[PDB]
Amino acid sequence: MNDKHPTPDPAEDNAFFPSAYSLSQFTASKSDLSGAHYPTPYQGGRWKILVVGADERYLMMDNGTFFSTGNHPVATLLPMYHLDKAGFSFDIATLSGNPVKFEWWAMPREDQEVNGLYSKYQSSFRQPLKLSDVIETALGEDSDYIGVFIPGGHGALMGLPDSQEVKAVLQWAMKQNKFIISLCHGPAAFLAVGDDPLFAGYKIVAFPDEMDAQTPSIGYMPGHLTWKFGEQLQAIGFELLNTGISGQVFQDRKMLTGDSPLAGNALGQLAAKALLAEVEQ
Repeated sequence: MNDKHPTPDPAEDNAFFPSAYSLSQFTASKSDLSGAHYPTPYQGGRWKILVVGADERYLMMDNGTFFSTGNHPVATLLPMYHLDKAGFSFDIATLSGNPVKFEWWAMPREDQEVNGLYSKYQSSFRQPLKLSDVIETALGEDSDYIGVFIPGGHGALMGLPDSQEVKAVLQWAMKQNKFIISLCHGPAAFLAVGDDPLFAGYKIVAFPDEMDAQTPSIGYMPGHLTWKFGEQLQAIGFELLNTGISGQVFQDRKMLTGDSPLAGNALGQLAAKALLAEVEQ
């Protein structure tokens, strides 16, 4: 619990889990999952939510090391928990169709409810749909998706930020006025729109670029990020509301964002209310 050295990841050459010290600062055995009780669920049985997960665990640092990352299970499973409880189902997809990669070192191992939720969706995480197939026949005007979920963790920084398929999903989302839900580094995916000013003026919270700049000092990552998603989002007309993290969330129209994995629970409450209130419109 003292060591600040990146912990070697045995499965991959020159790849590192977060240091023992960082892990003891940024992870816990149980989540702060709460308030996930909705007396008036959605029972319509139509509306699903599209989950776009990270297919890659190893993120290339500026110093040549791999950060052993993925989707952060708290940023992922907690919003999914509230929405599952609120009545909604999920399809899970990655860009390649390869298994969704979690930061299992951030999993709360003593959390029955979260462990429960993961297990309910484990077959889908372990063998997800391929996004290109989802995009073919599952979107359009007649889509059964009421929203898109793009979970966080640094794993979101790979593939998603310039996938032309994430682009099609975001354009669909906006065109059909659907919910877009994301947190932490998830919003890096909104960069897939390229030079489409689709998002101009939108207000979001996200993980601060500045925090990413400091966490390698406690060995959380084995190097620094090769680029800064916050400023680049800023460059496409996004207003970033937050310089720090408090696990807060914000909704601008149908854009729902959380500042960090800590925003996990809150995002779930915010999204649940928004979606429940709209299938009762």
